[PDB]
Amino acid sequence: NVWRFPYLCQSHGGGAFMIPFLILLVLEGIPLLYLEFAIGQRLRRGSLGVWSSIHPALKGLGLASMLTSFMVGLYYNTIISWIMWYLFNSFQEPLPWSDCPLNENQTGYVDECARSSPVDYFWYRETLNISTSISDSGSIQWWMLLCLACAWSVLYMCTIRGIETTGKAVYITSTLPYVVLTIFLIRGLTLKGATNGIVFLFTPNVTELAQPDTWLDAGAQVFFSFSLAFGGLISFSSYNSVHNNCEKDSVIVSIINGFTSVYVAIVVYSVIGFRATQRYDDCFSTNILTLINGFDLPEGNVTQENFVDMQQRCNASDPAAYAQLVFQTCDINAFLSEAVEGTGLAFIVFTEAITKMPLSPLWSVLFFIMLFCLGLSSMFGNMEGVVVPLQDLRVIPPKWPKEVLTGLICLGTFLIGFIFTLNSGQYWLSLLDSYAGSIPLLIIAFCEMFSVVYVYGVDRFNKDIEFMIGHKPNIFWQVTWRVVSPLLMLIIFLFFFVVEVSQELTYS
Amino acid sequence: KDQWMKKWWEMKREIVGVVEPVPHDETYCDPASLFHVSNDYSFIRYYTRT
Amino acid sequence: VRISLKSALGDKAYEWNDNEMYLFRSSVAYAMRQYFLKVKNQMILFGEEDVRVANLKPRISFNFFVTAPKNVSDIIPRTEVEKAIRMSRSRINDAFRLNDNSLEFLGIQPTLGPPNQPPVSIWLIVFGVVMGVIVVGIVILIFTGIRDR
Amino acid sequence: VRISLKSALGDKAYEWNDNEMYLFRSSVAYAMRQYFLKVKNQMILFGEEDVRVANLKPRISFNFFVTAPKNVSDIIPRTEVEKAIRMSRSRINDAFRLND
Ligand SMILES: *[C@@H]1O[C@H](CO)[C@@H](O[C@@H]2O[C@H](CO)[C@@H](O)[C@H](O)[C@H]2NC(C)=O)[C@H](O)[C@H]1NC(C)=O
Ligand SMILES: *[C@@H]1O[C@H](CO)[C@@H](O[C@@H]2O[C@H](CO)[C@@H](O)[C@H](O)[C@H]2NC(C)=O)[C@H](O)[C@H]1NC(C)=O
Ligand SMILES: *[C@@H]1O[C@H](CO)[C@@H](O[C@@H]2O[C@H](CO)[C@@H](O)[C@H](O)[C@H]2NC(C)=O)[C@H](O)[C@H]1NC(C)=O
Ligand SMILES: *[C@@H]1O[C@H](CO)[C@@H](O)[C@H](O)[C@H]1NC(C)=O
Ligand SMILES: *[C@@H]1O[C@H](CO)[C@@H](O)[C@H](O)[C@H]1NC(C)=O
Ligand SMILES: *[C@@H]1O[C@H](CO)[C@@H](O)[C@H](O)[C@H]1NC(C)=O
Ligand SMILES: *[C@@H]1O[C@H](CO)[C@@H](O)[C@H](O)[C@H]1NC(C)=O
Ligand code: MET
Repeated sequence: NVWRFPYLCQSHGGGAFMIPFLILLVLEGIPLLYLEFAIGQRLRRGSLGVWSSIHPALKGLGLASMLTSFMVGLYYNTIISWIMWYLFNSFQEPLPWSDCPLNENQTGYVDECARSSPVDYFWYRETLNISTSISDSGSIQWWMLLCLACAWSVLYMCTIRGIETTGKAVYITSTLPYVVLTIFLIRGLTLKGATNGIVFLFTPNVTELAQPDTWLDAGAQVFFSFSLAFGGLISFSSYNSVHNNCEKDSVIVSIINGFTSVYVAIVVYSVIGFRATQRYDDCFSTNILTLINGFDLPEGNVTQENFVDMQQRCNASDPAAYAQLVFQTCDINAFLSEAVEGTGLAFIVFTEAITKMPLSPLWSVLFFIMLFCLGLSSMFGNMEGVVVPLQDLRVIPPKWPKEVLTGLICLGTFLIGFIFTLNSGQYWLSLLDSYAGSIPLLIIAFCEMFSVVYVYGVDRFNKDIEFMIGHKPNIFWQVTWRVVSPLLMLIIFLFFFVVEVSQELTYS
Repeated sequence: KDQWMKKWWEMKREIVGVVEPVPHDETYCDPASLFHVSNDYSFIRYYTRT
Repeated sequence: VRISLKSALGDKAYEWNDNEMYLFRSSVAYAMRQYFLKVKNQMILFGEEDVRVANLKPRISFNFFVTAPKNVSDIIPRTEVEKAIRMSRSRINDAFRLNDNSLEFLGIQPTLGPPNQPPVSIWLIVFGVVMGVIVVGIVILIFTGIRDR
Repeated sequence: VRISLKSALGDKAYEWNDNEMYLFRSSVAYAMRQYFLKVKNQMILFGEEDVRVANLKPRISFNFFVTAPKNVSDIIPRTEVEKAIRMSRSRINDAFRLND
């Protein structure tokens, strides 16, 4: 909601990714979620023992879910690694990414720190040390092995025993972001460039939501904002007592997340707009300066409103001296839709607008602890969803404790996680992110949404939930389970298949 | 009366083709150091006669 | 020279009349006097009438050059005036409350200042303390279990 | 006048040679020029040779007085020099990095 949402919004303009997202939310995020909660409570087993009881040839879902929850967690942890690497570089009064370092010959800045921002020569050359091409990979970059080890150690120190040890970490690290986020919202809306970005978010380019790309992106994002088809919520809803009102919880969670999805878009665009209007004022000041340095006008006569007339008032006085100055061009609504991509949206925008506020060595630490304790929970759930189906497969002799299996999984994934710490490291991450977040999620979701209502019978499930909570579900759940949900899925599927051919595969 | 020397040296450069070797602010009067302008004599008679 | 008063002072910006030109010429004479005493060990009495000024403009710019005390045909070469100014720039700035970007000298650009902040690479000790707390948590929580069994 | 360099600057305290006396006399001439233009609306060209200085000492103290531009027998009364200095004190301080 902070790292993939605004990018997938900006690439599609910014206004065409809020109407489709919400329609797909209200139409698919809620019913499938309620379905999977209800099953997790009825069948009384984990994420694999369920799909192995319904027509036992359907045990594949118990393996596709495990494999995909592993492939996601493979890099959703190195992102946490980068975040805590940034968090370590705070605790110093002059922020490291606020100045360019000088070369061996102390006369000017290093080349690439001068031709670009001072904050891009901390993410692209000091943190990652990116090489020119994906086919070119070099050393191991120890100073990110340190952060990888620290991340995979914090995680294993928090989930040592499944439940009874995620309890307290959930008490702490699932309420902290909901106050730091408000603290940042209050600071964001009172900035200089607010109300110029959050109004850009809500203007729909009507001829953009008529392309299959935006629909496919909304479809693949509404299943990733939740954790449907990951196999994590089945297991969590397979513990509590039987006569529990499975509905209420479902609905409230569905409406507590889809609300915090437009409550983070507001805070992020309230900073993107600020940065854009700042760069715009800088371009305009540079133009004014290039004019007066060239014609010797007083200081306060060329201001932001009488500029065009004053520029016409010189060309008619020194025509040979005027046609030499190289003017810039800069208009708003062109600085907003700029080159902003994931892995570089929460590290290139928020880290340069965090150093232009008083007492920055506090706002930076608060923001990055928010991001860390916002991303840790997710990994809690994912590690539960990968550990549960393993010991339900009799892969380890049952006489061994649970700590040994959690430790083995952590060590294995850490040792595989050396692929993202090379020089050419950000490209591998971009690739895996794109494809493993896009394609398998929606096919698993459709397969389970079909299996539950057409292999288990919908009427059996109906009277089952009736006995559980105490009332048949309203007509809404019926219509959205029987026809609309699978039909929507098919559409998303074909759109993905029509958005893969005829679109070139390029990276930056 | 605060552009006397400015105009004197602008005209000198533009139409005579002669530049001053040291800049002269408004505390000078370079034309008044001529016999004819400090003693109140008309000067056009030297043009037309020629 | 090019001077920008509204940028630096913003408000409280005094007005640039002729007495400011007097003060500027005196500051340049002082800088020259300082340079020909701490480098070349002469003792030359530059005055504010040895600093000639040309092309005054509203933007608050102009040109100047310096001559030996009583010899109008003796121009100090430009590569020495540049060094004298490099040497006394910080006092010439202070006399006017300008700050080295509102008092540019057009061919003399500033560089003074070393960027040698970090003695310790502070992120290392923060990583050390977090590693210590995480390892101590790991052992205490894996020993809680063996105690409870 | 009494000047204390080691107190204010502490370190980095420049040395008070004769060029500093030149700069001080120029600052006082500027202050006088300012006062006889923003109060009395004259235009008088005080120079640094109109500021006479007596009794220099190591403590960095001395006396001074001001005379009209080319008239050695025309001393500006002290109650006007005091007002001109009251008016331009903050710039005279800045030229030297002293702090009142
Ligand atoms: C609104 O969306 C439309 C797409 O429907 C954009 O139109 C495209 O603009 C790009 C500009 O780089 C062209 O290369 C495409 O050929 C255009 N496609 C069509 C179908 O016109 C339009 O640019 C968007 N609005 C703005 C302001 O950019
Ligand atoms: C004024 O300066 C000029 C040069 O700037 C001095 O001229 C020099 O005079 C000596 C002897 O007359 C010659 O050998 C040099 O060649 C001259 N210099 C140049 C550049 O031609 C002149 O001496 C100075 N005035 C006084 C009084 O010393
Ligand atoms: C120099 O200053 C003195 C006073 O400081 C001026 O003397 C005055 O002269 C006029 C006419 O000569 C007398 O009426 C005044 O009484 C004089 N003043 C005093 C205090 O006696 C003198 O005029 C000034 N010099 C010039 C050239 O004007
Ligand atoms: C800096 O100076 C050294 C020695 O003077 C020189 O070898 C080096 O090339 C200079 N730096 C650059 C970028 O040229
Ligand atoms: C960054 O990578 C380059 C390879 O292009 C390598 O030469 C350099 O040593 C790396 N940076 C550091 C600080 O080692
Ligand atoms: C700026 O200067 C021009 C010419 O001196 C003048 O016409 C104009 O009015 C000035 N600006 C303002 C705001 O008065
Ligand atoms: C300046 O004026 C000339 C006419 O003298 C015209 O040809 C030219 O296009 C003008 N330039 C601009 C930028 O308006
Ligand atoms: C292992 S799930 C990764 C993150 C989490 N599922 C989310 O949607 O935020």
